[PDB]
Amino acid sequence: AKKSMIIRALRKPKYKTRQNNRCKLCGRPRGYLRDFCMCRICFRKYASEGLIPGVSKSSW
Amino acid sequence: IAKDKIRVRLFSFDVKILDQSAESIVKAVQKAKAQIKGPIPLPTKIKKYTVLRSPHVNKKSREQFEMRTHKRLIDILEPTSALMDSLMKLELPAGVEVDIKQ
Amino acid sequence: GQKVHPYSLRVKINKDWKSKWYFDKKLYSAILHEDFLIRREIMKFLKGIKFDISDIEIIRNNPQKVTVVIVTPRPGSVIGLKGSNLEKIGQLLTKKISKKISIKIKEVKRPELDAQIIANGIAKQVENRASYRKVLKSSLSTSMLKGAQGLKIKIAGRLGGAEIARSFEVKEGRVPLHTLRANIDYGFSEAQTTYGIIGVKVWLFK
Amino acid sequence: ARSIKKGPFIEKSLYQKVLSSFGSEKRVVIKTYSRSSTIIPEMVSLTISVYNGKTFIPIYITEDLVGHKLGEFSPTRIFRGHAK
Amino acid sequence: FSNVNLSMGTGRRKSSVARVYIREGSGNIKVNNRDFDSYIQLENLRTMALSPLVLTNTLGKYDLYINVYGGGISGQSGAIRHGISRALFKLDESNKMILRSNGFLTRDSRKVERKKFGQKKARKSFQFSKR
Amino acid sequence: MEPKIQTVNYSLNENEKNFILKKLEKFDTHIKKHIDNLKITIKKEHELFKLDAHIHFNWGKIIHIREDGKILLNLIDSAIARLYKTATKEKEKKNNK
Amino acid sequence: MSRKNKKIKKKVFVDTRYNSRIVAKFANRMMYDGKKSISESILYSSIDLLADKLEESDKMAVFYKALDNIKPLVEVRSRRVGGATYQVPVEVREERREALAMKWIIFAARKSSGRSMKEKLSNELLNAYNSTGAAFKKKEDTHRMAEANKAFTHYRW
RNA sequence: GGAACCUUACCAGGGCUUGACAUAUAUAGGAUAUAGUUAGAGAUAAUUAUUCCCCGUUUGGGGUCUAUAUACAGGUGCUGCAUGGUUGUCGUCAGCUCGUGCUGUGAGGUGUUGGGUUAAGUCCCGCAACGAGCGCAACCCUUGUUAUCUGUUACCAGCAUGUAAUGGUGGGGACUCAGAUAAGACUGCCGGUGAUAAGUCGGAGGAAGGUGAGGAUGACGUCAAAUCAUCAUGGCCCUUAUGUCCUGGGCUACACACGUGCUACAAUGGCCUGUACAAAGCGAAGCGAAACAGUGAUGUGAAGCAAAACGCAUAAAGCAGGUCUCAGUCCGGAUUGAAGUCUGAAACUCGACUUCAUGAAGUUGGAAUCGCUAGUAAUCGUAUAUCAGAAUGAUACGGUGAA
Ligand SMILES: [Zn+2]
Repeated sequence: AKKSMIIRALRKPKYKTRQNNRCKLCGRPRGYLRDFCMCRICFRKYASEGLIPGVSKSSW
Repeated sequence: IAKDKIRVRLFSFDVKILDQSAESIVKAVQKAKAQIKGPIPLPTKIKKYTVLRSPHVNKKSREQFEMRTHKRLIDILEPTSALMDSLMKLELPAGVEVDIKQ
Repeated sequence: GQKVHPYSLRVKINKDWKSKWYFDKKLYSAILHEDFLIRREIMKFLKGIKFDISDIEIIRNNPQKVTVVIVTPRPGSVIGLKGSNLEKIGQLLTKKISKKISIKIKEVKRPELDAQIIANGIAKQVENRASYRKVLKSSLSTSMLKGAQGLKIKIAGRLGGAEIARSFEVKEGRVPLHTLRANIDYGFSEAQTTYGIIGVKVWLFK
Repeated sequence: ARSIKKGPFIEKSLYQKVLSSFGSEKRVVIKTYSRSSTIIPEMVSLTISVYNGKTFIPIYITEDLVGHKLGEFSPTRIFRGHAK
Repeated sequence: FSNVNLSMGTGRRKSSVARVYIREGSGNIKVNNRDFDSYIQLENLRTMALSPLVLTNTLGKYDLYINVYGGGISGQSGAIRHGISRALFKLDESNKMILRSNGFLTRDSRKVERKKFGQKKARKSFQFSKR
Repeated sequence: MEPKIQTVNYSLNENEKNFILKKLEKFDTHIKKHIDNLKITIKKEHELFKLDAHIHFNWGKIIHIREDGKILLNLIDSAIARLYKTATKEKEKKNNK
Repeated sequence: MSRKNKKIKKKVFVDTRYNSRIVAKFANRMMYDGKKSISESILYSSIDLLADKLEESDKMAVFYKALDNIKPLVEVRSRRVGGATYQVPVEVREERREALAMKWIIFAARKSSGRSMKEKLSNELLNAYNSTGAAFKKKEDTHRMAEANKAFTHYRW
C-alpha cells in the first residue's frame, strides 16, 4: 500500500494503542490475520498458490 | 509406575513423513535395546480460516482453508544418558519436528 | 470469476507446498515472512537481469539453517559468473536475515514439460511485439509434439495494442481441470508493454 | 467514569499551566486542546478557550462546572434548528 | 476382574455415546452411578429407553449398567436404547429378527448439519425482499 | 407510494427535477393504484448519462429499464416513455380477462 | 413435479402413555418453539381433565370421538378453467382429515378466552365432543360451503 | 474479520522539502543512542551522556551512518470505456465446440434434428456421419459399520481405595476414544416390467441402496457487470505540492424516505428457589484457578499450563416447587437521573458493563413481501476471527425438535 504508512506501522508508536497491525507484504491496514501477519487478499493469493505451507482448501 | 520417562512429541503438517520419522525413532531406540511404550496418536489440530473471495463488495461468496497439524507421542522407559544423547543426535527430514521432555 | 486455482485444488491430494518445513506457533509467522522476503529479493535481483525462473522453493530443516533451491531451465545463465551471482544472492540475504543460506540450482530436464517456463517464454515474446496468434500457435504445436497429453493457453489484455481489450485461447488434447487425480501443471506469466499489461495463463495435463 | 483508584484526569501541561495561573494574580485566558481534562476543583474561576476543531470557544469556569470535562461546553457541530 | 457383566455393548446417537453392561439380577438399572428413574427424569424418555427390553420380553431378569456421555437428554436416551439393542444381540441370535424388525440395530446416522457461509443456518438464507 | 429519484455523480438542476416530475404525473391516473414502488436512478459515468427505471407491481411483476444517452432531457424523455409503455403493457397482460 | 414422495417417518407412535400415533401427532401439531415435553404434558393433563369432566375411564374413546366429530368429508379446492376460477369440491384423504381437525381444534382453543393451558384446550375438546363451538362451526361451515357449490363436482382432475 | 487517538483517504491548524522511505553516485566523523532538561498541543528544534565503530597489533584499509550535492523519491489524485489479476451473475443450469467426411452458389446445416430414459448432451438403439475436447458423473475431503496396530495428558469395566468435589490413588486394555493402515454399497444379487435393450417399481442381505447426507469442484460466453481504494499497470496530473510529521474535530452530523437485524407486544409465559445433560474452539504478555471482599459489574492473590495435562467453563432452554390472573400487567426495558466496574496516556462530543430509580411506544401489525422438504424450519445457549477496550453483525459448534 502506501509505503510511508507501511514504514510507520513498522516503527514504534508513542504507545501500542497508537499502532495498528498491517499486512507487511502489501500494507493493507485491515482484514489482518495474526496467525499469518497479512491481509485476506494476500493470504488468499499465496495460500492458493501453495506458498503458505500447511494451508490447503477446506471442504468444511 | 516408572523411575522416569522420556516424553517425545512429534509434530508435523504431513502424515507420511511424520509416520516415517516415527518408525525411524522406534527402530533407533530398539537398536539401543530399551523397552518402549507404543507410538500413541494425539488428536489432529485443525484451524479453519474463512476469507472473502472478491477484493470488493461481494460478501455472500467466500473460501475456506485449513491448517492441519498431526501429532504423535512416544514414551521411553528407564532413561539412559546414551539413549538421550542418541535421540538428540538423530538427524531428521524437514517437515517433521520433535519436542523432548525428560 | 470462475476457474479455481488448479494448484490449490491439487494441494495435499497429489501436490505439495512450495516450502518444506514445519514450526510451532511461536516461530511460524516470522519464518513464513522470511521465506516471502527470500523470494521477493531473489526475484527482484534476478529480474533485474530479466531472468525467467520456474520456481523458488525452500527447505528449512533447522531454525537457523535454510536451503534455497532455484529451479530453472537455463541453469548456467542463472548461475552467472562462477557462482558470483549465487553469492550475490547469499550475501544480500544475510544482510537482512541472521540464518545460514545455502543456495542450490535445480536443473529442468524438459523445458516444455513445464507450464511456468512456457508462460514465461510467451510473455517474453509478446514483450517484443511478436504477433500473439503466431506465437501461441507455435508454442502450442511445439509443446504438444514434445509429448504432453494436453495443453491449453490463454492470453488476455490489449492484444496488438488496440483500444478494446480481448482474450485469445488455444488448446488441444486432454485438459481435465475438474479431475482431481489429474496431474495438471499450471503456470502464469505477465508481460509489461508500451501499450499496457498482458496476462498469460498455461494449463498442461500430464 | 474512571475508577476511583485512578483519580481525575488532568493533562500535565494543562495542570502546571493551571498552577502558574493560580500563582499569577493576572486572570489570563488559557487556550487548550485537551478536551478530556477534568475540571479539578482547584481551577475553579478561570477562563479557558478550548479548541473544537475550528475555533477556540471560551468559557468562564464557575464552581458548579466541577466534575465535568472541558469539551462538554464547546459544541463541535452546529444545527440551524431546521433540516432544510 | 470378575467379568460378572455377561455381555457388553455400545450405542450412539446425535452426539452421545453409551456403554451397556448386562448382568444377572432382577432388572435394576444403574446409570452414571445414579438411579435410572432419577437420572432420566422424563418418563417418556424412560419408556423410550426401556422399549427394547419390553419388546424382547427380557426385562426383570437382567440388570443393566450404563455409562453414557455426550448429547442431550433425548440423545442419551436414544444412545442407551441402541446400546441395549446391541447388547441383546450380542447375547442371543434369537432376538436378531425381532430387533431388526423394529429397526433397533440400524442407528440414526442422522446428525446436525454444518452452517454454510452466506446462510443464517444450515439451510435458512438471508431475506431477499425484492420490490 | 410516491416516486424515488436518486442520482449518482451528478447534481440536480431544479429544471430537470421538475422535468422528471412533469413526466411522471402520467402514472397517477392509471397505474399508481397498482404498484409498490417506482425508482429512477440517474448516473453520469462516461461523459454520458445512464438511466435505470424500476417498478414493482402488486401482483409480483417487476419492470426494469436501462438506457444511455448524451443529453439529460432526451434521455429522460425516452426512458420514461419506455417505462410507461411497458407498465401499460403489463397492466393489460393482467386485465385481459 | 417428481411425485411419489419418500416414505414418511411415521415411526413416532408415542410409546409413552397410549402407544397411539394419533396422540403423538396431536402433540406435534400443538408444539410451539420446539418444546415437545411441554406439549406432551399439556396434552396429557388436558385429556385427563376432559375424561373426568365426562367421567369415563377410557380416555382414548372420548378423545377419538371428539376428533371424529370434527374430521371433515368434502372440502373446497380452487382450480381455474378458461380464465374462470371455480371452487370445486373434492373429497379429502384420511390423513388430511386428521390434519384439518387437529388444526381447527388447536386454532379455536388458542384463540379462545380461558385461564390456562389445559383449561383452554380441555374446554374446547368437550365443546367438540358435544358438537358445538368454534371448531365444529368451522367444520360444518366448510362442509356445507362445499355442498352449496356441488355443481362443479365434475372437475375432479 | 472492530471509526474514542492511530486507523483516515475529509476539515480547521501548526512543522518538514533528497523529503516519512529507498538504491547508486563523492564528502568526513558517528548513527540515534539511553535518560532527562528548555518552550511546546504534540510534531518539533535547541539540548545535555557520548563516539568512526567493528574484523587488524593502530595508522592505510573492508563497510557504516551522519551531514551535504544529486540521479531520484512520492501520490487512497483522474480514467475499470486503456488493462492484468481477482470476483459476482445467468447457473452446479446442462449445455458449449472442434478434426475429418458429407451437404447448400452462399450465411450455414448434419454430428448435437428420432423413439425411450435419467439429476445430467446420463445411457441404449437407429440415423452421412465417424470420432474427440471443455462440461455431467467418478477419483477428494467430513460423517455413517467393522478389522489390525497404540493405550498418555485419554478411558474405567472387575479390583482395592481418597470423607470429599476429580479416575481423584495404586492399578487395568476390557470399552469409549483419538489416527494411521484396510475392508465395506458397485443396481452387486432376486422378482416384475421394459424393444433379448438402456432404464425402471418392489424384495433380500446389510450400519449404510440406488448420487447414503453435507462440502469442495462453477463449461464456451453474457451484462464495456464490480474493483486503479489490496497489489500490478498504459496515459494524464501535483512536485515546499494533491507529498508528508503531529494537535483537535470528523467519518457517530437531522423536519425526513427505503433496506438488513435484535428485543417485544405476553399464559406453550414473567418472576423466585433447588437440581440435570453438550459439542466445537481459544491461551505467551497470554489463560489465569482454590478462596476471600463485594447485591452486582469486578477487585487482591497465584496454583496449573505453550496446553486431548490446566484455565476460559457449574452451558441455556429443560425438570421439581412457590407466586402472578388477562390487568398496558410482576408483560414490554426504550428513554432519562444518581452512584460505580474494566481498558488504556486519553474514553465530553464518541466505549462496554453493573447497582438504584425512572417504565415510553407496543394489544401479532394494511397493500405488499421473504425463508424452509428432516436433524430441515423454529427456538435456546456456547466458541472464534478482527481486538488494549468495545458485536444484536459475520464465521463456526451443540441442545430440544416438528408440520
Ligand atoms: Zn496484503
